[PDB]
Amino acid sequence: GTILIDLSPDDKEFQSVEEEMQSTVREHRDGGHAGGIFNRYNILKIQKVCNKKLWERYTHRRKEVSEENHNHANERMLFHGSPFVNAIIHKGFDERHAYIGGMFGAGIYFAENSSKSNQYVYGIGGGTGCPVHKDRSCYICHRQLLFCRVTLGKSFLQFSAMAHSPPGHHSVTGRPSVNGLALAEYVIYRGEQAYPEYLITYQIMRPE
Ligand SMILES: CC(C)(C)c1ccc([C@@H]2NC(=O)c3cccnc3N2)cc1
Ligand SMILES: [Zn+2]
Repeated sequence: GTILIDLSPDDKEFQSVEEEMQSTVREHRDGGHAGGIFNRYNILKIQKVCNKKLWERYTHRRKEVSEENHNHANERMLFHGSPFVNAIIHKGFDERHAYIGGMFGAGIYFAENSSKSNQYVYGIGGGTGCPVHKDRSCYICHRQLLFCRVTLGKSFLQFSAMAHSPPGHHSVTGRPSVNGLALAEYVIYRGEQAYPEYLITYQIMRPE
């Protein structure tokens, strides 16, 4: 039941999603090992993901969380990178999209930094890079990220350098405690707490 609607580059909605993508690029401590070496992207396409059933699943859960947290869903727009983006947009987030080995336990991980999500497009640690050239820094191959609506509710704050959320909480917030330039990362433990709103197709750009 999923349809994808192309946004025009002239549309303010395209432009605001592109700006969030581009402006949340940062340098990574691996020197580009996982995600490649780049300062910006070539955005090729932004599509709106429309699925009524998946949307209703999201809003149902959002209301449950809101009602447990003084009518505050604590909703964010966050990036998600995965080899399984095409499964996610069709069937929704579920336990198969969780990172069993992540720093904050087995949940589904989201990032404020688009470049953090870019590290996971080809798998954990960038896997073996693009399927065509086996290059984690491929400048040719088309990559895809999701820009998602995420319900955090009451989030457990972890300071730092599928399971259940901590008792009394709906998510975990991974606050950076060393790298002063990194933005937060977030983990949810219920697939119904995220909706994949935008599918972004892009390339990383080789620095000049
Ligand atoms: C390949 C699997 C399912 C194991 C996977 C997929 C995505 C991610 C995940 N993607 C993110 O965008 C992300 C954002 C912030 C921190 N960690 C992330 N990993 C982890 C693991
Ligand atoms: Zn490639």
